[PDB]
Amino acid sequence: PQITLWKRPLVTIKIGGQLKEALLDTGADDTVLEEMNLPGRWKPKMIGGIGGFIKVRQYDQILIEICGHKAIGTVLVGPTPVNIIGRNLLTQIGCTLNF
Amino acid sequence: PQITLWKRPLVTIKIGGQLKEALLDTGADDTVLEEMNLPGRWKPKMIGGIGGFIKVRQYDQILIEICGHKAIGTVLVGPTPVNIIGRNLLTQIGCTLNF
Ligand SMILES: CC[C@H](C)CN(C[C@@H](O)[C@H](Cc1ccccc1)NC(=O)O[C@H]1CO[C@H]2OCC[C@H]21)S(=O)(=O)c1ccc(CO)cc1
Repeated sequence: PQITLWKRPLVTIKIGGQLKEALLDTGADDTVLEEMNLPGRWKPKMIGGIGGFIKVRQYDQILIEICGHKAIGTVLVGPTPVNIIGRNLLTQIGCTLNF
Repeated sequence: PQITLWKRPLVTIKIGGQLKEALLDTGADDTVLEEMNLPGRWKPKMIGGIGGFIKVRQYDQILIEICGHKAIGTVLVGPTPVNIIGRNLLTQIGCTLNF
């Protein structure tokens, strides 16, 4: 589909057997999701933006479905105020910017 | 143009007569640029990101050209980690997400 930007580009995602709302975010290198108790191993990471850094848990090869489009890649989990779909997964669903 | 997302969507902007590089950021409501001198009046504002809140100077009705497309809108100036073009201007240049 085509998503205009009058409002936040929020879409439904499915990860770890849960449905959530997330931003399609061309400004994020990687995907960051609200705190959730995912199984498996993880590595600590710190990511920075406006206001400073937050601590997140990096999970690899996580399956995510975005608007019925399947993807698999790195997912960072931590105290983010919003679920953020980053370019690492946006490329996998064929998402582009157009103007 | 059509911009794929395997690299950061960085473009050249013109603001205040000066060329800069900025990130097309669909996850940003607002446009936030690194510290710089801009003509005209401004007002102190706050904006929150993934890591907390920062103080910014809000410039309204500023002329800014983004990848050859003209916009006139609000530009916030402050200690953002990178220049980001937010939805307030992405809408003006007719930018959409497509997959
Ligand atoms: C360094 C370039 C951007 C600032 C990066 N951000 C993505 C950005 O889209 C965030 C994503 C975002 C969106 C809402 C709340 C917190 C973060 N939006 C944002 O900060 O926008 C601000 C400016 O407009 C306002 O609208 C939203 C907040 C204001 S981010 O959230 O901080 C970020 C995301 C992912 C990683 C790991 O790669 C690192 C940083």
